[PDB]
Amino acid sequence: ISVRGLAGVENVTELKKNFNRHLHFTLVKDRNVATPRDYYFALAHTVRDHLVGRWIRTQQHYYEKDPKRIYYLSLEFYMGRTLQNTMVNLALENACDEATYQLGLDMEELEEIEEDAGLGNGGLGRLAACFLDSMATLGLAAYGYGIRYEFGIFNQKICGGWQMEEADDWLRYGNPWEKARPEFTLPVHFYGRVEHTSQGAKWVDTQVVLAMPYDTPVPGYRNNVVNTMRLWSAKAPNDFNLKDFNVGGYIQAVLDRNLAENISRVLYPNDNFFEGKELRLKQEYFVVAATLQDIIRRFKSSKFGCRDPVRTNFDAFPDKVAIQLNDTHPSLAIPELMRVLVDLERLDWDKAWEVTVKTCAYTNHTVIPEALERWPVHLLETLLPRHLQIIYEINQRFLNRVAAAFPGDVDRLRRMSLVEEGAVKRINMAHLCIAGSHAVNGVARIHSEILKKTIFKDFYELEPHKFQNKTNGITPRRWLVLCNPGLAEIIAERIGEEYISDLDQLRKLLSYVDDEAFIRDVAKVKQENKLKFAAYLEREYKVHINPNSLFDVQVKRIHEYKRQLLNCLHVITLYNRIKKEPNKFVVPRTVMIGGKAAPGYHMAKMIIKLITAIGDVVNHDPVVGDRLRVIFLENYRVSLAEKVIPAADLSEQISTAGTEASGTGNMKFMLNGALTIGTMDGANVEMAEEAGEENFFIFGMRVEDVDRLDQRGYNAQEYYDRIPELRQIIEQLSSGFFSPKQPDLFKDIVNMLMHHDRFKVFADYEEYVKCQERVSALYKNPREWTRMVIRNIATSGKFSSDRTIAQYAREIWGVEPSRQRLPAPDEKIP
Amino acid sequence: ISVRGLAGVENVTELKKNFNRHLHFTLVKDRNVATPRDYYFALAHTVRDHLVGRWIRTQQHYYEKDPKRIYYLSLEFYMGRTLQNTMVNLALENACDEATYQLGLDMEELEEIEEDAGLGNGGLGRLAACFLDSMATLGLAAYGYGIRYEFGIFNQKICGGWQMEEADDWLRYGNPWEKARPEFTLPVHFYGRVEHTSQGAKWVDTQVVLAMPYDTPVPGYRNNVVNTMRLWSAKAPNDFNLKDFNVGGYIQAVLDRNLAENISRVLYPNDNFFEGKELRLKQEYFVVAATLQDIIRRFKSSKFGCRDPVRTNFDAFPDKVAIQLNDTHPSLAIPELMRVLVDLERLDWDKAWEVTVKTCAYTNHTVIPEALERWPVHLLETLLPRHLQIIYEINQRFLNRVAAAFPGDVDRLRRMSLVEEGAVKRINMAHLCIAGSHAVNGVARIHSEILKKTIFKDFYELEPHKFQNKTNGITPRRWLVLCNPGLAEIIAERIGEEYISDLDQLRKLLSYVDDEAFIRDVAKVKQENKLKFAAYLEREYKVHINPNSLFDVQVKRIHEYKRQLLNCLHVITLYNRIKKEPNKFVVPRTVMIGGKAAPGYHMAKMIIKLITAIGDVVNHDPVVGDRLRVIFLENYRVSLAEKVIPAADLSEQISTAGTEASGTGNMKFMLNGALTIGTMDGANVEMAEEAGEENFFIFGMRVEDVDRLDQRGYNAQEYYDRIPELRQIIEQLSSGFFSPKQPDLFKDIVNMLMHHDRFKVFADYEEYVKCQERVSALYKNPREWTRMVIRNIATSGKFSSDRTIAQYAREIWGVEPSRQRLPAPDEKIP
Ligand SMILES: O=C1N[C@@]2(O[C@H](CO)[C@@H](O)[C@H](O)[C@H]2O)C(=O)N1O
Ligand SMILES: O=C1N[C@@]2(O[C@H](CO)[C@@H](O)[C@H](O)[C@H]2O)C(=O)N1O
Ligand SMILES: *Cc1c(COP(=O)(O)O)cnc(C)c1O
Ligand SMILES: *Cc1c(COP(=O)(O)O)cnc(C)c1O
Repeated sequence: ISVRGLAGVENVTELKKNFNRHLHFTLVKDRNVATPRDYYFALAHTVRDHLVGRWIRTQQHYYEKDPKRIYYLSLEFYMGRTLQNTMVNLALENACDEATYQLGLDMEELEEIEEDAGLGNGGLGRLAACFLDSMATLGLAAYGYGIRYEFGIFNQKICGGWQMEEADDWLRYGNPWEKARPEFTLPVHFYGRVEHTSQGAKWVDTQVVLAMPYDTPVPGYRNNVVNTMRLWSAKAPNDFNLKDFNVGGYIQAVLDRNLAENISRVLYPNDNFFEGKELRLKQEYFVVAATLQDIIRRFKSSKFGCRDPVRTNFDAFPDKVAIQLNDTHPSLAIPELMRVLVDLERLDWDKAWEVTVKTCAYTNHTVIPEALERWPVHLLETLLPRHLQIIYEINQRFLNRVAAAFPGDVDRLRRMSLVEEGAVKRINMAHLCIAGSHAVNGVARIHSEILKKTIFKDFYELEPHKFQNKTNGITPRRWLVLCNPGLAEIIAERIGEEYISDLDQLRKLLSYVDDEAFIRDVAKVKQENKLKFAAYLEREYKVHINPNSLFDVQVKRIHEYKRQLLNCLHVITLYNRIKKEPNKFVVPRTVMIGGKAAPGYHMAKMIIKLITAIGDVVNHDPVVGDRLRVIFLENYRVSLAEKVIPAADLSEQISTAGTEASGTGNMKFMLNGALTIGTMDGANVEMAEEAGEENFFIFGMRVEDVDRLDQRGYNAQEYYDRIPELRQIIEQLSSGFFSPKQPDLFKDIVNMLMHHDRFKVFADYEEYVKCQERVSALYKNPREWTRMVIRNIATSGKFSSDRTIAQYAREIWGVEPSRQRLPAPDEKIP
Repeated sequence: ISVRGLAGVENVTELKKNFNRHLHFTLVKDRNVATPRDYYFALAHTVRDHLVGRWIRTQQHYYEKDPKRIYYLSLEFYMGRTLQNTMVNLALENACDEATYQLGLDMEELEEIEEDAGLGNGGLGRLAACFLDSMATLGLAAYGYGIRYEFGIFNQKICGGWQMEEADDWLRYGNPWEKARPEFTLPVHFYGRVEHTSQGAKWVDTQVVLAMPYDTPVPGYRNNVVNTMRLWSAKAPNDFNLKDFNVGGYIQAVLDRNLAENISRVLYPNDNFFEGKELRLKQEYFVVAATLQDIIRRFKSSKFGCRDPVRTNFDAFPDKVAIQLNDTHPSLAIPELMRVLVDLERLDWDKAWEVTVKTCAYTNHTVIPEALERWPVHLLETLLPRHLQIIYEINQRFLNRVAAAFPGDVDRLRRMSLVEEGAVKRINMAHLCIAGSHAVNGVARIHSEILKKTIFKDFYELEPHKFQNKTNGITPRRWLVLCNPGLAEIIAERIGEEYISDLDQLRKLLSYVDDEAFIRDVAKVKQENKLKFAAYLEREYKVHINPNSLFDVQVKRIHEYKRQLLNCLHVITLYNRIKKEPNKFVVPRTVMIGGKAAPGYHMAKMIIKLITAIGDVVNHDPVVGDRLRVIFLENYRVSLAEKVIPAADLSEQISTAGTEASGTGNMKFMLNGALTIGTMDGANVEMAEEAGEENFFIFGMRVEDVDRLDQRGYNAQEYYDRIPELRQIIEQLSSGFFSPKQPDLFKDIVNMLMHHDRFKVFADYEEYVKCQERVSALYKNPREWTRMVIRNIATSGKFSSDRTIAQYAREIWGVEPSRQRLPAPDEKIP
């Protein structure tokens, strides 16, 4: 059937009875009233059963051996569905497929019922998920720590061409994967004030919110290792949240508990944008405060909570603990770690600081200013008074270090301050992370360099040793084996299976680049993938597409810097050219654009309306026929990504050079047999460098060109004046060609494009369509297109998160990865 | 060990492995980190396993045979713990005891970990629970329908002698008994307006709240029948509760979902008191609207949703459905049933009314005015506009019936109206229930008569056939076998086990009234029970009592009509007499008073402070010694009741004649070997009538005496003037003898007692202490005290809820009870 494992005689039989056990005893249903949803759950529970055994021994193991522990703090974990992934990592896919078949059910139909764990916005959240999978696969004693939002990223609905947001009640029917651990609930404080008494400061008169942990298992790939992802939930204490007496109402007191519990209610839907709301800050401290207590508790036990030097010496803390900050969201972990060490454990400042810096590491994910976290002091002042005092003290000492290194450099001092003066004083979380971490890293080579040359230049001059790079990657398991079993099979037919946990081995495929059979096969799976997607489209969304056309897709969050608008201009151009010479042949294309716009991002929501507007015109023009279709992919999410990417021919990664930190969707497309048209931005540079620029469609300004243009000054009018095709499009928008009933509907877009384009869309227009012509040319030559594909796929190895994690492990955490199978799952009950 | 069933070889082995299965796979724990709470859950899950098989066949059975269905609507279901009760009804107690013993655990210690299902205030809620157990035991196709509050009755804490309320988070660690059924979620409407168009009225522009059902199994006693208790939970729709666009904030929209979900958040803590809050009304319509849709759906399927006359003829509705209204809380079911039938199904008014009246039955639970539900019209007008129109129409037609029966009786007309004029117009829910039901019943003979003679006299004259009586009862399973296995064993040793489901058989114990062995045994278990309780007291609450003294206990909600105050006066009297003649012998007593006071009931909270105040003085007077102890039983609840009642010697049921509808605690004490001192009120009358007045300690005014006194006019001063002992107590309170630091602390109590005692406490004082002397006299003669006990126990049979339910079944529902064992639980998987 494929290499989804063995469909053993004994195990298929075993699976079936357990499926029935759960349908009866767990779901309390009988075959006569069970619905597909019930069947999905019976299975989920049956599969979940197979990894609890391993989960328990893994955790027990780490307790015995006591290795250095890795704590990945992130406010986002974009997990997606987990049924299939679990079957794959446990080599259960074929057995389950067989068993469910014998039970008369279609496993695939059941998998579609699982809701997505959308506790993330996009790239940042998904990276965290891929990392977790890789850390488990590499045998690291790692724990993912986050917030268990009851409402993840909103579900996107397109009404009249507009995006409509609606709550994502992913827990409505329950989550068979998590395990509530109410017995490990911890308290978290807010507000209050600071008392300075005799021997130390005291954080007093605080409001308490409880943090209840929920554990979700993270299985490594076929190595019997199952790590843990701990998500915190906010719960109100039953005392003060009722006990603070003297009139108000008993009923009201109980109803008001949903005020402390609102902390973990919903994820903020912003991608690459900072919103200074109190609720957000509360979420940030919540996950940090709770997690740290859990980290220290585990440390106090270790082998110190037995003997060792005997005396809670936190000197070995950094030798046993490593906490990675996914962006600045969990930045409060630094001043919080100090608070505990200094205020509670009573360590001297300097000893505490040394420990803190040695255990903390920060990862930066963007360079755009509006995404940078700068919290107003009055907020920190009210909500976390002691933390503010600690930050000021950290700042004081840090600046003193600077002054001593650059005597007289007074401007440098204000520039590096963690505190920003002005309208309102703010705290620059990024400066905080750099100062309190022993390593700061970028997510792509170019991005990392930009940090050193630009944004954090002063910091780099002060401590050049801190700065590193760790190019992002993706998991070959979910992003290849899971979503594209067809391609994975033919690859395995030639080079084996060892590449799933050693993607570098894909290079061996280079020697089949001229293989007639392979070329035919690679081309076959892609054709099958396009047919399956074209079907899914009519199934769930309804209104036909042509599977023979070039599948041109751009899927990622909607942003001005991602330039979906640039993609739009090309589409309209294609349309106009066809309308000019109707009977001229052109390579058919189905351009698919999908992504979510943050609710408050007006421009982004305007662009979505534009895309659908274009499709309304283009898709109903009889002269165009099936040569050009414009489709907006609704509710783009992980599960949807697993469907389009494998069916894509052309991957669009066209951000303005220097704005996309790295990108990961690009990597997903490269590994699944799609060719990339893009700019020298983020990881695109390393991808082309890996596959050879001849096998990539690069175009547009490089970073330097962008800067040159900024010195000069960007004037869009020039481009409007010198390019008729471009002018023609702008006037079409301006006159309502795409919005008849509302002629001025797109005035904001035009106005912006002509007068305030921060991302110079026009500057890359010419080189973009020219480049687009080159890909159409190559598509006309199937054999050569496929050979170029084989060059990309065979060379994507470097982009596996296993590589990235191995680097973090060695160069930052100080731990050695291991592909050693944990001693089976075997029963055991001590 | 006892008759808690057989500890079979095969089953104890089977139990143990399943216990382990759950500890591992369900709880995801290993023996090395498992805590008592974990062990309790492993067991709970293991036990729950044994009744899902029976649960499924029971429900399937009712689907095949299609009998008349009984729907018990109540806003309260005071369930308590359910582990032990389930073991008892399934004959699993000894096997589980053995198995857990072999696993090295103390079952009793684990049972104490289970949280109480406190979804009730007191008597009314507990009755519902006992009924459910009896309906299952009698093989009725009955369903308990209610609200799944996430916060039940508050947990009571005594701080400085005062009651402190704190949220009862009973779901904190989960509820292993319930089964969420999100797939059966129903919509419920609120607000909106009424459109009258061509063919009918339409309820429009309503706000929607979803109702999610949760099923809890209700096992009959050893008959393999497992009925269902369906509790609704409020859930917000994800559309409009987000989709009603045009600014407000996406985050705020999501946080605001906890506004529609507040409906099922908390139970109103009022007992015998009406609070006209909108939230309460919302809870009432919520449970009614959801339940009815479920009732009709089930009906539409029946055997009509196949063939029959073919044409949704609701003529057979009453032959297939019976809905019992537990008090007026679910009264909206009447106008709602009409709404559906008339508005949606399109039946003519008269046909709809005939059906409604024929399927609805109302049970009244109190006669005090402040407990009567009278909803302001402006509230119904805003929240349920169509229902108001229906009520007015029901009223119109009803009054027309009255006018026709009593021509010219204009005062009768305004008296019987469902609508009450005055300050604000109100709707008398009680009048509504009488008019729309085919039967109205009281809960005790005297209470039922009072309804006919007083409160509902006019209604009785109009339709004398509607009025009946159904004396309350309690379940012998939980209230005897479960809480007093010792007494149950010795009874079974002589007369067998058939009495557990046929309590009348207890009469056979009369012939052992002179049996020397029995007398010794009955006396022995009571001594063991008192020793166990005296221990529990020092264990969990700490501060000693004497197990040789008379256990004088009064446990029930705190009310002015229950007269805990009268009990207080006696206690102080005993104290004063001892202080007068220290070296005179008196029968030692431990008087225990416990109960919860509604948060807003100032007087009730004042009485609690008084009780503790008395104990502070009495319990620390060296001259008193161990002859007199005053203890306030904290957080009285079902689980606590199961501990005190079996250890009680004297049961206090001293309400003012005519105020306690029936009472059930009284019955609990009678069946557990305690003697009763009380007034001729509620079921007390029937109890003494059953055991013979010579075996009861009756005292005080009868109902007639109370009325005579009211004609005359009640003046407390008289009693104050003629009784020195009484005067002495009042002046002690007035001068701060019991409240040194705050001398005027009890001025409200004294003031009330002297000037506004609605329950004439003073009027029964003399006869009460005199009577109390008689019980002390009898306690001095162990042999005779025990013989009188045997007379009570042997004669309590009539007070089993099996008797009550059998009467409801035959005289109201039109169904025949059956003690037929359902065809085993045996596997089966069709
Ligand atoms: O704030 C960010 N930064 C992002 O991080 C991702 C993972 O590092 C990068 O691949 C992406 O290029 C960057 O924009 C991202 O997707 N979001 O939301
Ligand atoms: O409103 C009432 N009515 C009550 O109903 C119980 C069950 O019918 C009766 O036994 C009790 O006497 C009556 O007060 C009760 O306990 N509450 O709260
Ligand atoms: C991988 C992924 C992303 C990131 O895409 P980029 O192209 O790097 O912005 C965002 N959303 C989903 C659902 C993804 O799977
Ligand atoms: C039985 C019971 C009641 C009712 O007691 P009465 O004496 O009838 O008022 C109230 N609370 C609990 C916990 C009970 O078990």
